[PDB]
Amino acid sequence: MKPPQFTWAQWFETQHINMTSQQCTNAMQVINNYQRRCKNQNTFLLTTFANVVNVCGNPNMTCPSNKTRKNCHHSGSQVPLIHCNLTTPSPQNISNCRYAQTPANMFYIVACDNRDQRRDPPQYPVVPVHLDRII
Repeated sequence: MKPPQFTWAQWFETQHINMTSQQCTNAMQVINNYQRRCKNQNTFLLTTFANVVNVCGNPNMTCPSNKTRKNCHHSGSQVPLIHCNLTTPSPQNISNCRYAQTPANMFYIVACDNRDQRRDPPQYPVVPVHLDRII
C-alpha cells in the first residue's frame, strides 16, 4: 500500500527506482517507514525514471500478475537490479529489520497509466505505476 502523499508514479519511483543506498537494509528503511511494516521483498531497478517511462511506450501486453490487465509493457532489454529479501523481521521498531541483497540483470514488466491529474508533473502524461514482474 502507499502513503497518501504519493501518486502511484511517485510511489513506484520510491519503491523501485530511487534506491537511497546500495545496501538493502538501508534502502528498505525508506519503504518500510512509509508503509509502516517491513516489506518481505522488493526489487530496485538500476535504471532511470525516464527509461521506465519510455518502456511504457513499448507495445501493451497482458500483465503476468493479472490476466485481466492489458496495461503492461516489457522492458525490451535487460537492466541491472537488486532484489531485497527480508532476513530479520523485527516486529515492532521496523527500523531494525535487516535484508539480504541479490544483484542481477533481468528484463522487467511494468504497468503504466495516465498520470495523476492533480499531483503528477505534466512532463510525463504516461507513467509507470506498478512493477509486475522481472525475468
